[PDB]
Amino acid sequence: SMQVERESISRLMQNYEKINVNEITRFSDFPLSKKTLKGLQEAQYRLVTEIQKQTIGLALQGKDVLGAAKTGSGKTLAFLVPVLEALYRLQWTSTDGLGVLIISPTRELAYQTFEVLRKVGKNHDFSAGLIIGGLKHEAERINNINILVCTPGRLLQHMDETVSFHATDLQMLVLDEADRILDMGFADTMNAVIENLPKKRQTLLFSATQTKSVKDLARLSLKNPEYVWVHE
Ligand SMILES: Nc1ncnc2c1ncn2[C@@H]1O[C@H](COP(=O)(O)OP(=O)(O)O)[C@@H](O)[C@H]1O
Ligand SMILES: [Mg+2]
Repeated sequence: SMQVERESISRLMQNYEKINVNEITRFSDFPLSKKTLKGLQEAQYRLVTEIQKQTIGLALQGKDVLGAAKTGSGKTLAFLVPVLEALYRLQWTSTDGLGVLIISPTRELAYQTFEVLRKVGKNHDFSAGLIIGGLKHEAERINNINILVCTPGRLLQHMDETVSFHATDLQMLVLDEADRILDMGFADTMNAVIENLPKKRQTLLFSATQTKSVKDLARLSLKNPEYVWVHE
């Protein structure tokens, strides 16, 4: 297909240029698919937080973003909303393979992000899977998965020891809680993961804090990044 969805997508995209954060209080003030809006509304998410307001628009427009805001700010939806929309704009489906990698620092943090994604993205037609360790069972299922939520070590493992894993068609890389990723010692793991990905992609980096190392990474991982910070 689909001919109608192409028209709908085209209209959303014409409205990307007109995005103005001073006119945004609600998720529905951004130009978002009906499926994303339904999922947000069904999950009781209606008004945007400041970091969501200041980063979702730029991500919709295809830009690389470093978003910095303390814990509790709403960073998860700040990248998940753009993740869903990136694949929706392409009419991505389960047969299209790996479109988005979201990397979180620990198995519990990865799991928490995965749960938000499966609640808020439930009205979309993409597959989502969680890879966090704790084997071969995993590989069997994930070759077909559109959105993978991962921990850094397990992702690099899948990469190194799975012949069928490829990210040739990756659209977006997201680093969730990027300052913790780095403070755990995963800088070298991250660079190796990045060697296995296409340069052409969009990359979002979300961090709780302003650290030297995350700003350094924003140069290992990001193309002319849009820096955005929020406080108080
Ligand atoms: N737009 C919103 N409206 C109301 N609550 C929200 C919104 N976005 C996030 N939250 C809630 O605020 C809390 C923190 O969000 P979360 O993404 O985990 O923050 P962070 O990763 O920045 O620490 C969670 O309870 C989440 O459900
Ligand atoms: Mg978080």
